[PDB]
Amino acid sequence: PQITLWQRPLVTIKIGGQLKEALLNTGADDTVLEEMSLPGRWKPKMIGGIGGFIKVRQYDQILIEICGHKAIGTVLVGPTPVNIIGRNLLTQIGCTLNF
Amino acid sequence: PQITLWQRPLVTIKIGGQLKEALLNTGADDTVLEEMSLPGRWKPKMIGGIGGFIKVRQYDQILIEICGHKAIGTVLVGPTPVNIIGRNLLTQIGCTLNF
Ligand SMILES: COc1ccc(S(=O)(=O)N(CC(C)C)C[C@@H](O)[C@H](Cc2ccccc2)NC(=O)O[C@H]2CCO[C@H]3OCC[C@H]32)cc1
Repeated sequence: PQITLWQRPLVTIKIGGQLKEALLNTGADDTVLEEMSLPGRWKPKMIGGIGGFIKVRQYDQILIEICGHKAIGTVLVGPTPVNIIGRNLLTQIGCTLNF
Repeated sequence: PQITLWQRPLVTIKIGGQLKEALLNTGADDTVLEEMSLPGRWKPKMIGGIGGFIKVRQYDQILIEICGHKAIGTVLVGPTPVNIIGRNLLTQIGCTLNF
């Protein structure tokens, strides 16, 4: 679909068997989800945003459905205030800022 | 134009007579620019992102040129790590997400 930006670009995602809402975020290199129960092994990572840094867990090769489009990639899990879908997954669903 | 997301969606802006680069940021409600010299009155504001909060100066009715598109609106100025163009200005230049 085409999505305009008068409101937050929120979409429905399915990940780890669970349904969540997340913001399509072109300003985010990586994908960051609030604390959730994911199955696999993870690695420590620290990521920086506008007000400082947070500790997250890095999960690779995670299947996520984003507004009906399947993608597999890295998902970071930790104390983000909002679920954000970053460019790493946006490119997979063919998302652009486009005409 | 169309912009894909394999790389950061950086564009050239002109504001306050100065040229800068900024990230087109669908995950940002507001526009936040790094410390710069901007004409006139402003108000204190506190904004939150991934790692906490920063203090910014809020300037209203500011003319900004974003990739050759003129817009007028609120620009926040403060210790953001990256110049970010948020939805407040993205809607003015007719910018959409598509996939
Ligand atoms: C390592 O991978 C990363 C590295 C960094 C990030 S990020 O989230 O911190 N960030 C990078 C940017 C600052 C360069 C993306 C950015 O879009 C961020 C995403 C976000 C975070 C928290 C709440 C809502 C939205 N937006 C942001 O901080 O917005 C501020 C400023 C603009 O106005 C408001 O809009 C809502 C909150 C407030 C993600 C993955």
